[PDB]
Amino acid sequence: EVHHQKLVFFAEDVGSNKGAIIGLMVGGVV
Amino acid sequence: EVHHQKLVFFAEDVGSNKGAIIGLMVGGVV
Amino acid sequence: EVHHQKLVFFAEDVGSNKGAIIGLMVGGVV
Amino acid sequence: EVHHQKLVFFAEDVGSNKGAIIGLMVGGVV
Amino acid sequence: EVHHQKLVFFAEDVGSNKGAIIGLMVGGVV
Amino acid sequence: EVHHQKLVFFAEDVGSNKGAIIGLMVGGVV
Amino acid sequence: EVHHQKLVFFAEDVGSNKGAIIGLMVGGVV
Amino acid sequence: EVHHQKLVFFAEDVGSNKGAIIGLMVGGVV
Amino acid sequence: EVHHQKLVFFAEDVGSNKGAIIGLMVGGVV
Amino acid sequence: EVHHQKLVFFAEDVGSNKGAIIGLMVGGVV
Amino acid sequence: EVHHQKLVFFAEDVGSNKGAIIGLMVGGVV
Amino acid sequence: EVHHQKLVFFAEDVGSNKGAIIGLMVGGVV
Amino acid sequence: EVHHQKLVFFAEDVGSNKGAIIGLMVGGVV
Amino acid sequence: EVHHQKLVFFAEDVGSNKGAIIGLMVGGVV
Amino acid sequence: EVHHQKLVFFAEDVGSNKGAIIGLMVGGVV
Amino acid sequence: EVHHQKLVFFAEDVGSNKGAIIGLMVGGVV
Repeated sequence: EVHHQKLVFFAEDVGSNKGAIIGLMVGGVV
Repeated sequence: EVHHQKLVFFAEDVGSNKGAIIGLMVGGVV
Repeated sequence: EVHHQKLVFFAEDVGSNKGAIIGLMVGGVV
Repeated sequence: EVHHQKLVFFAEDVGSNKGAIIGLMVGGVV
Repeated sequence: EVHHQKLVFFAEDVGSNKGAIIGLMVGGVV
Repeated sequence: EVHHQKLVFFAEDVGSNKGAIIGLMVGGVV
Repeated sequence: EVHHQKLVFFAEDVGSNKGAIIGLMVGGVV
Repeated sequence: EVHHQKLVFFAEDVGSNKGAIIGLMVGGVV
Repeated sequence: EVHHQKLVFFAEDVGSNKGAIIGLMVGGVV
Repeated sequence: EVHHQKLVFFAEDVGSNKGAIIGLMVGGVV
Repeated sequence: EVHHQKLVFFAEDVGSNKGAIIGLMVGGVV
Repeated sequence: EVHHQKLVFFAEDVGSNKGAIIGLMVGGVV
Repeated sequence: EVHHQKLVFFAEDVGSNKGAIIGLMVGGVV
Repeated sequence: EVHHQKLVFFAEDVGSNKGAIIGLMVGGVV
Repeated sequence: EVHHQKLVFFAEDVGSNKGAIIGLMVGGVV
Repeated sequence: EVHHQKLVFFAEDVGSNKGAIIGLMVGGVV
C-alpha cells in the first residue's frame, strides 16, 4: 500500500515587544 | 509498502524587543 | 519497503534585543 | 527496508544585544 | 536493510553584545 | 545492512563583546 | 555491516573581548 | 564490519583579548 | 489571580506480544 | 498570582515479548 | 507570585524480552 | 517570584533479555 | 527571586542478558 | 536571589551477561 | 545570590561477564 | 556569589570477567 501524509501549518505575527508565551505542539504517530 | 510523511511548519514573527517564551514541541513516533 | 519521513521547521525571529527564553524540543522515536 | 529520515530546522535570530536563554534539544531514538 | 538518517540544524544568531546563555543538546541513540 | 547517519549543526554567534556562557552537548550512542 | 557516521559541528564566535565561559562536550559511545 | 566514523568540530574564534575559560571535551569510546 | 489545572489520563493495556507503535503526547502552554 | 498546574499520566501495559515502539512526548511552555 | 508546576508520568511495562524501541521526550521551557 | 517546578518520571521495565533500544531525553530551559 | 527545580527520573531494568543500547540525555539550560 | 536545582537519575541494570553499549550524557549549562 | 546545584546519578551494573562498551559523559558549564 | 555545586556519580560494578571498555568523561568548567 501507499500512504501520503502532509502536515503543513503557517503562523506569522508581528510581536514588536514580547511575543508572550507561545507553544507549537506537533505530533505524528504511524 | 510506501510511506511518505512530510511535516512542515512556518513560524515567522517580526519581533523587535524580547521574544518572551517560545516552545516548539515536535513528537514523531513511527 | 520504502519509508520517507521529512520534518522541516522554519523559525524566524527579528527581536533585536533580549531573545528571552526560546526552547526547541525535537523527539523522534522509530 | 529502505528507511529515509531527514530533519531540518531553521532558526534565525536578530538579537543585536543579549540572546538571553535559548535551548535546542534533539532526541533521536532508532 | 538500508537506513539513511540526516539531522540538519541551522542556528544563526546576531548578538553583537553578550550571547548570554545558550544550550544545545543533541542526543542520538541507534 | 547499511547505516548512514550524519549530524550537521550550524551555530553562528556574533557576540563581539562577552560571549558569556554557551554549552553544546552531543551524545551519540551506537 | 556498513556503518557510516559523520558528526559535523560549526561554531562561529565573534567574542572580541572576553569569551567568559564556553563549553563544548561531545560524547560518542560505539 | 566496516566502521567509518568521523567527528569534525569547527571552532572559529575572533577573540582579540582575554579568551577566558573554554572547555572542549571530546569523548569517543569505541 | 488563582488558576488550578490538572491533566490526568489513564492508559492501561495488555500487549502480551508487540505493543505496536503508540505515542503519548501532551502539551501545556500558560 | 497563584498558579497550580499538575500533569499526571498513567501508562501501564502488561507486556511479555517485544514492547515494540513507544514514544512519550511531554511539552510544557510557561 | 507563586508558581507550582508538577509533572509525573508512570510508565510500567512487563515485557520480559526485548523492549525494542522506547523513547521518552520531556521538554520544559519556562 | 516563587517558582516551584518538579518533574518525576517512572520507568519500570522487566525485559530479562535484551533491553534493546531505549532513549530518555530531558530538556529543561529556564 | 526563589527558583526550585527538581528532576527525578526512575529507570529500573531487569535485563539479565544483554542490556543492548540505552541512551540517557539530560540537558539543562539555566 | 536563591536558585535550587537538583537532578537525580536512578538507572538500575541487571545485565549479568554483556552490558553491551550504554550511554549517559549530562549537559548542564548555567 | 545563592546558587545550589546538585547532580546525583545512580548507575547499577550487573555485567558479570563482559561489560562491553559503556560510556558516561558529564558536561557542566557555569 | 554563593556557589554550591556538587556532582556525584554512583557506579555499581559487578563485573567478574572482562570489564572490556568503559569511558568516564567528567568535564566541569566554571
